[PDB]
Amino acid sequence: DDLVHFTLQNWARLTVATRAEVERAKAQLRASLLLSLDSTTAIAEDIGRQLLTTGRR
Amino acid sequence: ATTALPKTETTTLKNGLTVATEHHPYAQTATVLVGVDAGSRAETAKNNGAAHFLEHLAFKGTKNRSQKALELEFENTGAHLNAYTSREQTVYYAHAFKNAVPNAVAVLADILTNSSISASAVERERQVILREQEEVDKMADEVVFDHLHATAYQGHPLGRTILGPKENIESLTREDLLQYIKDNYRSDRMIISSAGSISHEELVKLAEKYFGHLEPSAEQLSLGAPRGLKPRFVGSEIRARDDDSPTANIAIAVEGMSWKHPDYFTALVMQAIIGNWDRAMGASPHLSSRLSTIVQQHQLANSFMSFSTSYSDTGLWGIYLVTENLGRIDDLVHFTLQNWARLTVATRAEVERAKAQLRASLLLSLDSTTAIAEDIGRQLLTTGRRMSPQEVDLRIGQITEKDVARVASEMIWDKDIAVSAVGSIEGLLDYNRIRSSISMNRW
Amino acid sequence: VMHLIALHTNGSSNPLGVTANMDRIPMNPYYLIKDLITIFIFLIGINY
Amino acid sequence: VMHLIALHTNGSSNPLGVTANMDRIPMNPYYLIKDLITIFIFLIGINY
Amino acid sequence: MKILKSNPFLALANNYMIDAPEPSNISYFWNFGSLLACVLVIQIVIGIL
Amino acid sequence: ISYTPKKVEGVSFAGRETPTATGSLSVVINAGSRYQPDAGVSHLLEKFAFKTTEERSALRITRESELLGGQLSTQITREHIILTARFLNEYLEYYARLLAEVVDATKFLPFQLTEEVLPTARIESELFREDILRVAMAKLHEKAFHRGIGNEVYLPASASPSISEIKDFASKAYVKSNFSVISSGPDVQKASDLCAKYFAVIPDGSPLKSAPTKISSGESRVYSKGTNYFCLGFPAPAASPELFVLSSILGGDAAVKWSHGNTLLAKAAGTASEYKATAVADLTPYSDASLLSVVISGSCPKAIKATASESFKALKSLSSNIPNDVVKSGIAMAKTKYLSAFEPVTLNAISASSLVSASKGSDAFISGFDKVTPASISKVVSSLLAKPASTVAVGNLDVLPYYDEL
Amino acid sequence: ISYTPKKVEGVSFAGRETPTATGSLSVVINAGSRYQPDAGVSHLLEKFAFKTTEERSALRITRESELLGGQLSTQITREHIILTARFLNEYLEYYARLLAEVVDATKFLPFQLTEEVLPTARIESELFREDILRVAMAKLHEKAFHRGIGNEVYLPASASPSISEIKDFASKAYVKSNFSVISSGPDVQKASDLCAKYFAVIPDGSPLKSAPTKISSGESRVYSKGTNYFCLGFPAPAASPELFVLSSILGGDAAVKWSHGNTLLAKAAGTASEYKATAVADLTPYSDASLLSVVISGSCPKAIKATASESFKALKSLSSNIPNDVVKSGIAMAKTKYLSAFEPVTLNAISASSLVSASKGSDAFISGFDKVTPASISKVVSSLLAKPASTVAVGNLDVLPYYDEL
Amino acid sequence: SPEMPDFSEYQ
Amino acid sequence: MKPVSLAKYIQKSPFLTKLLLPISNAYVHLSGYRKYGLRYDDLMLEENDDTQKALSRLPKMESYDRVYRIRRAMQLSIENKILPKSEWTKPEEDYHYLRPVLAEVIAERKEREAFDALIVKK
Ligand SMILES: COC1=C(OC)C(=O)C(C/C=C(/C)CC/C=C(\C)CC/C=C(\C)CC/C=C(\C)CC/C=C(\C)CC/C=C(\C)CC/C=C(/C)CC/C=C(\C)CC/C=C(\C)CCC=C(C)C)=C(C)C1=O
Ligand SMILES: CCCCCCCCCCCCCCCC(=O)OC[C@H](COP(=O)([O-])OCC[N+](C)(C)C)OC(=O)CCCCCCCCCCCCCCC
Ligand SMILES: CCCCCCCCCCCCCCCC(=O)OC[C@H](COP(=O)(O)OCCN)OC(=O)CCCCCCCCCCCCCCC
Ligand SMILES: CCCCCCCCCCCCCCCC(=O)OC[C@H](COP(=O)(O)OCCN)OC(=O)CCCCCCCCCCCCCCC
Ligand SMILES: [Zn+2]
Repeated sequence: DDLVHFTLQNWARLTVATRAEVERAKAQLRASLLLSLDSTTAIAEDIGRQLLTTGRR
Repeated sequence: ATTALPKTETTTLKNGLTVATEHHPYAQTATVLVGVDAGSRAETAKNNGAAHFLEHLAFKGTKNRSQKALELEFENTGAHLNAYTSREQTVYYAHAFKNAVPNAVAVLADILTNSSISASAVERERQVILREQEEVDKMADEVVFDHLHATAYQGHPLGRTILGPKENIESLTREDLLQYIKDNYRSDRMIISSAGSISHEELVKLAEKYFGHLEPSAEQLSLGAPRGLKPRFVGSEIRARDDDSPTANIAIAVEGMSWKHPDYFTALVMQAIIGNWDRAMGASPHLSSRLSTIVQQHQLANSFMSFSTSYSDTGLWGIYLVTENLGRIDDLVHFTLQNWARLTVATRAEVERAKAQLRASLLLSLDSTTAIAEDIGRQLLTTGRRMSPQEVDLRIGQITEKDVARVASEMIWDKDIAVSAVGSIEGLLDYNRIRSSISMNRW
Repeated sequence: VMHLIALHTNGSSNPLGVTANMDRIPMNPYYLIKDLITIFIFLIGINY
Repeated sequence: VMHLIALHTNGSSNPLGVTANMDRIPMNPYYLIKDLITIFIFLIGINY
Repeated sequence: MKILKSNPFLALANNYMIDAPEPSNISYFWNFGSLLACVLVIQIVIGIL
Repeated sequence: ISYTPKKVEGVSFAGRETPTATGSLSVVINAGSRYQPDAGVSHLLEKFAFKTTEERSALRITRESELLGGQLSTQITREHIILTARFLNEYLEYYARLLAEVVDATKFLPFQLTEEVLPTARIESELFREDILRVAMAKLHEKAFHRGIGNEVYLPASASPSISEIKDFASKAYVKSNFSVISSGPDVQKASDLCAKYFAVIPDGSPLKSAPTKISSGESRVYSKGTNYFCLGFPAPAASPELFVLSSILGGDAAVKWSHGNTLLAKAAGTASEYKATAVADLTPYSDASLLSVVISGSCPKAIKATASESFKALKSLSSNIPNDVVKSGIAMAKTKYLSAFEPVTLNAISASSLVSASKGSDAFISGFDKVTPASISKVVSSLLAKPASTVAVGNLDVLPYYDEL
Repeated sequence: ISYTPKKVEGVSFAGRETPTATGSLSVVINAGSRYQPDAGVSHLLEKFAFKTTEERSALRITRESELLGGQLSTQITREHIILTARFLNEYLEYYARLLAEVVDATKFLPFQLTEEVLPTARIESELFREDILRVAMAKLHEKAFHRGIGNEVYLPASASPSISEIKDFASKAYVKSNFSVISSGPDVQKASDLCAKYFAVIPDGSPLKSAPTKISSGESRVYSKGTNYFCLGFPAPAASPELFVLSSILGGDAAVKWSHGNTLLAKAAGTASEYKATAVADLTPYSDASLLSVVISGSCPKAIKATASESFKALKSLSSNIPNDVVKSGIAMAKTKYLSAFEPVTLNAISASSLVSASKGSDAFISGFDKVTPASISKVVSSLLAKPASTVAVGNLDVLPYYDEL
Repeated sequence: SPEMPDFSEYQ
Repeated sequence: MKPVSLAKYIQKSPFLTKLLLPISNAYVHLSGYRKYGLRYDDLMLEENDDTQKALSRLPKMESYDRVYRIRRAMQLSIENKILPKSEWTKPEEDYHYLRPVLAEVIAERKEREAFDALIVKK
């Protein structure tokens, strides 16, 4: 119960989020979106999924 | 075709040397024992630890034979030899094949009656004694019992350790050991006993051949008689805390009964009533002791043992608890003392069951020849005779529930106790709260 | 009662001001008798 | 208060009469609103 | 750990009024104790006045 | 002094008459860890001793035995299960009946296994695992022999046999043709008649069949921070007096109490590491095999390595020729040890092997000690060193040697 | 696609050019479990990476890396210690500086060891011990190679090195002449310049010394109730293309997703147990040794035994006359399987082993695949089966076979 | 380990 | 203490059993625990040592089925309903799955209840 309560409290706190946390999240997301592709299979899968779900890469 | 237990003969050699044999016709091995009625009590504050040092130096050479001439005299013929000392007597015993005993007896006599201690031997054995003392501290049982003995008869020679203080070990000289030989090794206070395949007549001849030159003591006393002031039992407590020990050993004892006390077998019967237990026993849940049931149901400890150590003019009677449930130590102590105090109103079935168990267990622990010889030696040393099984049965039969109630009321009911704790004893309450549980308030 | 409940969760102090989690003794009978003397002295005073 | 503290050690029973350890719900959201109806009904009874 | 489970008095309140397992099928006949408590409080206040 | 075999009503009997006031009764069932179908079944079957029978409950068996003043004990080896009970001689019939009932009808209640039997086995296995030397010796036994007697005697922490398996094994093992009766009371004829009358209702099955022992070699290693051990192991054929004489000649244990010793191992240790590492040797006979082992222990790994090399050299030195005095001393010591291994009424690893074997276990075995000659010992040693030995190393593994470096 | 070594300012370097937006920087150090002085020292030393240095606390390091958007990962293997850092190409200088600072100056605080380093190592050790296959392969390595690479990698549950041992091992292990720097970003010249500039103040120590690997054999048996396993291990000298082609010939898995395959091991399993026990072969190349292993796994012990026997028979028959088409297919598969291990940035056994030895590496090693004849493979196979193999059995030991009964 | 402290004053 | 039902005394005389069978059938229909699907042995109290020990000596499937039955009964009682006429507990499934175990436990406890009271008549 304590774990669920704290998880949902940290969820709900996001309405008063500070600039520094947003900047850190932006940097981490930008790094992670590129660090995943490290093989031909991964790149092909990413291209295929992007073309199948959106229409362009 | 049923055979009977062989009686033990007894003779004196015109010098006070008593010999006791239990002949075993169809036996291939044999055991010969030689004991002296002089333990670590006869020492003083200066020359303490001389008994253990003296025992250690026995098998290091004599005037006739030197070292490496004793081992080649024993290893060649296949004859084990061993010795140990206690707080009131010291013993020597050698066991060999049927044909090798008549020479082991001679070698033992040559070692005992005649000896030679050199300064080099002492300076060599000092380090061995120091290493033994440094090692002995690790064991919990020995430390706990030594602390209990020290805190019970404090201020008396009976309250010292057999090893002696570390300071004394590096200070003893040959003269003190020679004085100990000259004083406490006398024919009036010595004994030999065999329990193997050696005939009584042959042992008598060997004893007359290799022991008929000792000098009887000037103070012509009996065997096992008290020598000194009667020690005063002083209730106290000792706590040697150590938080890194997973377990916690506690020993609680009261004043017991001496060897010559007329309430000896009653104390033994009560000890059997309390009994002992162990968590690894197959029949642990089904024991017929209230303490065993209450301890097992709540898992209050790992084991416990009840002992009735007895000396010439005093003794101890208590329990030795080993536990691992740190936090419920007070409950264990309270229940143990409550069951101790409950003996004032003991029933009649419990007494009969304990009497039967004690009668069975008394003569069931003697199987090897070494054990029988040791029992003969001890029984002759302390009292002065080896009681026949008929006498033991008669003495046990006289016990009734009212005698148990009287003894428990005059010894256990609201009396001083001496405790000693080692390990993680943070949960063990103080002295007054412990003592308050030994006398029930409902009555 | 609330005062006592709040105090019980951390224990009492000592004159030295240092921690006392090393040598503790139970209340009875060690502190159930030390109070009797003060009780009787106060009784003497109020009765006079 | 003694009544409640003695009751709380084992919990309430149920109309069925069997053990209720298998299914339980906290008191805060459910039984704090099932008692309001009775309170208001008692108030309407006593005010008349 | 939340405050209600940490502070002594709040824990005392929580263990009896907020977080307390109860049978899930108790009927409307189990509410009379709260009514008794309310009536007792009303009596105490009215008598004091 | 030695048990005399006899067979009455299809029951194997072995009695001994001694002048004492107590007695003993035991059943040596050939259902040890060698014959177990799965892992740990023998241990649990042994732990089911003196449980609720068809005529009595565990409470009765314990409390009434306490009332009678007697002791009940059980034992498990790699080849046997021993149920014993010592008593005063006045209660022979009751204990004979109790042992017969336990062997024959010992109904296995499913709720006892999960309440009384399994936790005891777990505790015993944990206690055994705590002891380092026992674990090392068990590992050496497992490395030497393949699976016959190289199984695991105690229950592993990741096993849980069902009650059905134990019941099946009990129904297959507890038969009239798969055990014996050992008694050492002051009367033999009466005990023989009692055992013949009472142990005659168990159905006569057939003895369990096991494949002949397979001998190999191997080396195991493990890490520890405390004291270090290094054990050698030489699998050998069925035990003979020459093997006992050799084991006593190697020596390792002092005769005088506080001394060093003049045996080969003691001298090797003394001239190798100034008595900083102790070496002992002993022999463990079995039904159709034997294992002679040398154990070197200490706290300085360098000393252990040096004394191991010296002891191996000394053992290899025995293949050329032996002086007569060494042979005489070894013969005397071996005879003394073998005869002293018989005094207790409890069946150890030596007496049980003599009793199970029906070809002059003890009566002629003693007479074979005096006929040992240096040529026989040399031949035995030469035949022993053909195949490589098995080693177990505990402690610092960067200094403890392999077999190839000895 | 291939690392071209250099040596700038007495520092080993290995550059690589790729058309990607993210680089990397790994420091491969010869401080694995082969060179450790005592048990568990290498693992603890690896765990101390990225802790409080002489210029910034661990909290500062973690927060800075989080803000910059990078992943710091370490890796401990049987013969190396690898510290990696994946990042966007902008922060290459910062990450090179951080790695150089970590390797050069890293103060060892005892309370850090007692607080963070030890619990994490213990947790990783328990997580490894939970798995069964990894333990089996570790035991296979232990039985195959006596010391060096035969040492246990992870920290034993009953060991606890002091901080002084780790400190001195790090002092005598982190020197210029005992590691290399590997980068595979979109620029090599700039990375080489930065690495030469920052990895330059580390002292010129001496390379760690180890004895040549010693090869032996042995069998170990353990008990389990779940899935049964059986492994075969053939030690061999340094890897050659013949061994890779042989491993690809054995195969074991399926080329297409849902099928049984048509290699030797798949056919053996199908003909023996009707595909009830999957057999897989693999090769692990080390610096001066290699281990060709065959893993037979399944639930039915009898199927496992039959598959093992049939597989060993097939391996024995592989040395008679290999058809050319089999060799062609094996070479075609082995080329792809070897090349596919270089695409991932993080190093594995194959890439690290290739990079350690500069004599061949990857430039000429791949070129030698197309010059393999059936005679060469037959010679290699016949040389492998001269010395006895080594086995490790997990599960019901009464059915799993020893090596003498294959 | 030391000797027993002298308690004879309070006895 | 404990229930003292005397059905064993009645079953000695077949006359009484034959006379009383319809009354017992009507009474069991009137008690109406079958409408919730429960067995009769789920209604006995489990708050002492004997019943708590007996519940630990049941087969696993029986315990799981009992748990499901009690949960379903509670869920039915929450919304004040009963099972339809087709899902009521049939007489075939209304057997004693708890009495023998409890009787065995009580016998074991009673067994010990004697050694302590043992006296010597001399
Ligand atoms: C799980 O299962 C269970 C449930 O079931 C399913 C439950 O439901 C429950 C939970 C619910 C319960 C049933 C628990 C509740 C029941 C009880 C605990 C019963 C006990 C009830 C009481 C103790 C009653 C207490 C009532 C009191 C103390 C009345 C006093 C009222 C006041 C002090 C305020 C009113 C003012 C009065 C009367 C004075 C007059 C008014 C003025 C303005 C003049 C006074 C002004 C002054 C004197 C000025 C100065 C003031 C100062 C400074 C002093 C401070 C102020 C005061 C007034 C004191 C539980 C536990 C449970 O287990
Ligand atoms: C006049 C009678 C009523 C008078 C007012 C009666 C009501 C009084 C307040 C309600 C009861 C007190 C709250 C109890 C619950 C609580 O403690 O909330 C505090 C929360 C944080 O509580 P938390 O969810 O457990 O998170 C903290 C967990 N850590 C991080 C510590 C591990 O922190 C918060 O976010 C809020 C902290 C506020 C603390 C109380 C302040 C006192 C009230 C100020 C007045 C409010 C305006 C009143 C307008 C009517
Ligand atoms: C509120 C009080 C007002 C009235 C005052 C008069 C009371 C008359 C008491 C008579 C003297 C006591 C004789 C008992 C001696 C004894 O038996 O001591 C034994 C016990 C325990 O010792 P032991 O068994 O471990 O000893 C082991 C022997 N081998 O000690 C006690 O329990 C002390 C009890 C003293 C009375 C309590 C006083 C404290 C209450 C006031 C403080 C709290 C106030 C709370 C608000 C009211
Ligand atoms: C007679 C006077 C009584 C008080 C007068 C009425 C009080 C206001 C009631 C109107 C609004 C109710 C709140 C709506 C629900 C909500 O908004 O919150 C819901 C909360 C639960 O919290 P949740 O997180 O699960 O909610 C979901 C997510 N937020 O349920 C309540 O709090 C119930 C409030 C009732 C107050 C207690 C009534 C019972 C008294 C019991 C007496 C016990 C003995 C006392 C002895 C003195
Ligand atoms: Zn000594």
